[PDB]
Amino acid sequence: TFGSGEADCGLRPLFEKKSLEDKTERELLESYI
Amino acid sequence: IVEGSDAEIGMSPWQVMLFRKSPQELLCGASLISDRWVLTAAHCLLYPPWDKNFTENDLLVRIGKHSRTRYERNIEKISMLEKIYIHPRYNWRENLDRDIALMKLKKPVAFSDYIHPVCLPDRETAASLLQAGYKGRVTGWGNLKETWTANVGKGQPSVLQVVNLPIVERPVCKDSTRIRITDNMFCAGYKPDEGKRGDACEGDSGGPFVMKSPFNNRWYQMGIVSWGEGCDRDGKYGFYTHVFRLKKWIQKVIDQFGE
DNA sequence: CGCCTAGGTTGGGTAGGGTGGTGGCG
Ligand SMILES: *[C@@H]1O[C@H](CO)[C@@H](O[C@@H]2O[C@H](CO)[C@@H](O[C@@H]3O[C@H](CO[C@H]4O[C@H](CO)[C@@H](O)[C@H](O)[C@@H]4O[C@@H]4O[C@H](CO)[C@@H](O[C@@H]5O[C@H](CO[C@]6(C(=O)O)C[C@H](O)[C@@H](NC(C)=O)[C@H]([C@H](O)[C@H](O)CO)O6)[C@H](O)[C@H](O)[C@H]5O)[C@H](O)[C@H]4NC(C)=O)[C@@H](O)[C@H](O[C@H]4O[C@H](CO)[C@@H](O)[C@H](O)[C@@H]4O)[C@@H]3O)[C@H](O)[C@H]2NC(C)=O)[C@H](O)[C@H]1NC(C)=O
Ligand SMILES: *C[C@@](*)(O)[C@H](CCCNC(N)=[NH2+])NC(=O)[C@@H]1CCCN1C(=O)[C@H](N)Cc1ccccc1
Ligand SMILES: [K+]
Ligand code: NA
Repeated sequence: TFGSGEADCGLRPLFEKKSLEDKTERELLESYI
Repeated sequence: IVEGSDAEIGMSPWQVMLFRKSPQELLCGASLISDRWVLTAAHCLLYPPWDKNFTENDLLVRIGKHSRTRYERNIEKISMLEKIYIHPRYNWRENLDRDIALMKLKKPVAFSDYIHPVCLPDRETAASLLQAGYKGRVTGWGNLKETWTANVGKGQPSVLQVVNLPIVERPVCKDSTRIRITDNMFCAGYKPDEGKRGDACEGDSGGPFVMKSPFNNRWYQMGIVSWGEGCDRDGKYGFYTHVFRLKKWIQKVIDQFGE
């Protein structure tokens, strides 16, 4: 069985959850353009 | 990680460290996908040509870390393994095809600001994000250089490293090496003409190659550090286990039992 | 008190820190 965590997966407590961007994710996002 | 940089605290809360009990040594990277499942590369646990073949009791896994060697009191969390599941068609004889493994913890871990799971991709996530030119992120406490030959600089970082790299066109990957490539693999890194640098290296295997969905803002693990030829060499690209191509096996194992 | 660098399942970054309690020196 999977267990706990699926619903909230991929959202970091110290970033997405506090609406803060790590120093380099921007580079990632921009690569999709 | 070659030509990467220090990670920020809690930047990769799904990062896991595969650690050998005795002697105490860091073996590989891994990733947290739930409170009781961890994903890593198969060769980290089983590689006959090098006499490698660990079992559940030989290892322990360490979650929430940043520093490679310090024991991070009140922050990190250590868990023993209940079971290890190597993909049954993991090809260690030739090219590491299906270089993937699932490890079940004995006791479910509690999440925290430093411990949180990454999402596994589905068909849409893969179609939309796994495209040549898009960038993903690799993390690990692996080597800062090819340590098997004389080179300047430290061998290991003191802190978790991170590097962003673009996915590369499959034909390029294929022509970059003489080792047989499969659809269960993808390669990533900069081309010589792009003038930028970065790659995973020995000790990084099992670590995740994650991508952020611009659509739902979540982090998805698309690959697993599997292999390479040298580290950060021009015309070479790091190879990663294709997670979504192996999703059926993964879910088959994770959902198998009601425990 | 203000500095200095330190065990421990552990460095020195500093005696908090992304964590708990804990020196020795002038
Ligand atoms: C890397 O290193 C590893 C680590 O060492 C190494 O592992 C070795 O691999 C060898 C293969 O070459 C293998 O050999 C075997 O050993 C047999 C005896 O060992 C088994 O029993 C002893 C003690 O009795 C244990 O100490 C061993 O761990 C081993 O246990 C067996 O393990 C297998 C695989 O995990 C189990 O299969 C799984 O079973 C699951 C279901 O489990 C139950 C169940 O129904 O719930 C549990 C029940 O207890 C059991 N019931 C009973 C009554 O026992 C049932 C029941 O067995 C079945 O249901 C009925 O079939 O199973 C799932 O089904 C799952 O899918 C399945 O994979 C297995 O259950 C378990 N058995 C028991 C009883 O617990 C030898 O007998 C065997 O002999 C064979 O070859 C001989 C010819 O040379 C021939 O004489 C003989 O008749 C056989 O054909 C052979 O020597 C080693 O056992 C194994 N060592 C260890 C320590 O694991 C890797 O190989 C190595 N890898 C590489 C690539 O290098
Ligand atoms: C186990 C992992 O730490 C490691 C990751 C290497 C990543 N390298 C780069 N440049 N991104 N994997 C390995 O060391 C694997 C396992 C066995 C040998 N190996 C290699 O990558 C060899 N250098 C090449 C290779 C040999 C045999 C089969 C596949 C690849
Ligand atoms: K301390
Ligand atoms: Na390269």
